[PDB]
Amino acid sequence: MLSPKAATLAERSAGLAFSLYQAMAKDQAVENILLSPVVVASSLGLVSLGGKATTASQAKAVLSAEQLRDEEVHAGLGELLRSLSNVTWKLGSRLYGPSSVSFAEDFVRSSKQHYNCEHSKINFRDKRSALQSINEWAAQTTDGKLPEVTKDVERTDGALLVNAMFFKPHWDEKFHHKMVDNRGFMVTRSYTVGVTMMHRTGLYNYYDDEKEKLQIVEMPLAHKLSSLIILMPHHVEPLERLEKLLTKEQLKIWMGKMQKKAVAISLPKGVVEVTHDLQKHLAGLGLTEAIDKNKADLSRMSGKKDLYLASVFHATAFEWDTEGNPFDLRSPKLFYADHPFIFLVRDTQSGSLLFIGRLVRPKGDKM
Amino acid sequence: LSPKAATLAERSAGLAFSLYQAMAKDQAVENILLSPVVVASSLGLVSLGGKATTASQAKAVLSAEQLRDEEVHAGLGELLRTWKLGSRLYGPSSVSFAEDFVRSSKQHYNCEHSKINFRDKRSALQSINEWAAQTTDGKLPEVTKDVERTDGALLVNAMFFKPHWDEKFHHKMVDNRGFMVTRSYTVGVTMMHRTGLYNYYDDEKEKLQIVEMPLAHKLSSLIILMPHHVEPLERLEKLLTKEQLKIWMGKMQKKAVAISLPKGVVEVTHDLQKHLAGLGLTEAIDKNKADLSRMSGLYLASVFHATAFEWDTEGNPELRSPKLFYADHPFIFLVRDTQSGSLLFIGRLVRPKG
Amino acid sequence: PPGPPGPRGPPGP
Amino acid sequence: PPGPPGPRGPPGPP
Amino acid sequence: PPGPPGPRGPPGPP
Repeated sequence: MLSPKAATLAERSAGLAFSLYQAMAKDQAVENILLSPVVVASSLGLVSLGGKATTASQAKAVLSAEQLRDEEVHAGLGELLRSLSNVTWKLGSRLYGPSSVSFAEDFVRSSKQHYNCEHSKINFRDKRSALQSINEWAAQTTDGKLPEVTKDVERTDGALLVNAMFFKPHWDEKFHHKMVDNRGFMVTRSYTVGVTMMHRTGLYNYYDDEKEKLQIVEMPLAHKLSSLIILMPHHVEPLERLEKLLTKEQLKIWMGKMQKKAVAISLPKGVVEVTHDLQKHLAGLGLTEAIDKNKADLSRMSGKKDLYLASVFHATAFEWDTEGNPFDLRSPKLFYADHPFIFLVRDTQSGSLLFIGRLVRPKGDKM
Repeated sequence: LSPKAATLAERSAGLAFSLYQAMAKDQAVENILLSPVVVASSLGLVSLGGKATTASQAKAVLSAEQLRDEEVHAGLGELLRTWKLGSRLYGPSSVSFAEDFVRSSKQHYNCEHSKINFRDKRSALQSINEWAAQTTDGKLPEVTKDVERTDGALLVNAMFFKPHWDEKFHHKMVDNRGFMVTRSYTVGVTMMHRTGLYNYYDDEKEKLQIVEMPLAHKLSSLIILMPHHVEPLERLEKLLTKEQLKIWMGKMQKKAVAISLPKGVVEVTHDLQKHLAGLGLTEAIDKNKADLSRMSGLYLASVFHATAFEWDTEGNPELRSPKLFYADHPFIFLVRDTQSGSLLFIGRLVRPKG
Repeated sequence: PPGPPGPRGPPGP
Repeated sequence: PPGPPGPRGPPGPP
Repeated sequence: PPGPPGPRGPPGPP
């Protein structure tokens, strides 16, 4: 049960996550999307904690938390971050600064206390060794599930905020370990990728919108504490059309229209690795001073105005596996996920969004 | 297997492509079902029962001119010897078959003989049909609805063939699907489905797929040629030669293929009379020119080649994302002996029953 | 065992 | 027993 | 237990 501070911050983080998803979905250079609302919000919390004046106030504004006290934002976000880990879930946050920088004692202490932030000095001039450190740190944090964050560090002079995550939804009703085979995933009508798919038939909350040509299914996670919801068009098409319909309000309508039905769910099985550099997307949402070398004031992090935010790495290894609770119809409806789909992970009690994303292109070879 | 049989086998199969093509060109013809060995045995019977040009043309259509009569009959006899086959020669009541021919035609061709009166056309059709139904145990209950030539000899071949897969289809992997005869005409059919490792080749340039389906104990194989989408078979038939088949076979590789096929009995009756004359058997067919004096008394009126071909699930009791071989449109098929390469069958399915 | 493949899609416009 | 049929194939090209 | 659903059907004609 979320405290009042954490409940409003959860609702604010979700609003932001929808806005970020929508911004990123407009970007033609974005394929798969994986966003943890609380982790995104905690990035804004660190900028506010390490910033002064407009650099810090814009971070609170992007999170729609400008009318909240700094203490309320740090405590609220701390409580939400801890609620994410209360077995499989793995999170790490690390601030990388150039070797020519020194992090302030007060910021190190409080960023550790509220955000579990780690701090490291890195020689960005030696590109291979810098990538090696970041990817090895990300790899250990996720126990090898996320072995690489980025293939390039384009700028030697700024701060690098890195969030490395591993999430594996645990079904309330597990898929049978042998109900796995090779199928073709249609990325487009003309491009098919060889994938492994897992299959299960059960009683699931379902709704087939014949008007908007889409299907929505709810998959409860272990002990019905959370649920994974999947939105998919009837046939292969780009997600842009469905994304126009995707709002907090339209989701509520769909959820209410859902009913328990026999559904044969077929899903791609494997680890989806996504790394976003949210720096530009957060800038587009109002975080302008923090990313500008000539304007940024991150003097609480480093003692002076030598630092600006170069990148905000939100990196996730999301695993679709058969594993779930050892629990467990004549003519089921098919939910055959062999084409791009949208998914959300929602806490049942609070309604808090753990994840929002989309699978447009899984791993594998072209067939 | 023996030198004579193997040498006669290539000839019977050379005639298979020749006859299939001539029939494929005929616009009245829909489905095709031909047994090359059975067709060849009919030419052997004409050579056995004929004299001079009537018999020399029979050997010529068989490309067996330079072979001794004994080699032809022994070679075909061995080749010929689920599969139900019956061969019977019907002659008018005014005729009498010679003892020597009856003995030899039985020894080489397992040929049967009967006298028939066309005075009652219904009773004559009744005799032929009943004989065919018993030969095939009811699988082929009717041969023809009319006998256009009543003054000559009627060679009648009645057959039942059911390929038994080396890897059976599941008895419940059967459902109702639409078979596209054309882009505008669809017939309700029953289809059987199976996924397994099959020799396969997809010719992206000629827009066709070829699959090899081994029959029980890999003694023979059923090969299916089909275009990518619904289109008349005329285009593929131009490509269908003994040589192009070898190229396709060599280009094939074992792949995961989900094969979907129409399930049911395909009944086809061909009158080979005009087609064999088109291939060179002109004298035997002509009342005024035919010399069948070795049978005694006249001319070859018809050569009925009637077949009930059954596509069933039955057969002998991981894989990558399979390629689909969805046979819901016209296709060509061949049944080939693995050892010899001899053709047991050549045909096409353009319009099933439903 | 896996079920049969689905029916053929509709023709193009 | 065998599973249900798969989903309908994609529409043909224009 | 019942098998998994079959694969997607073939594309329609052009």
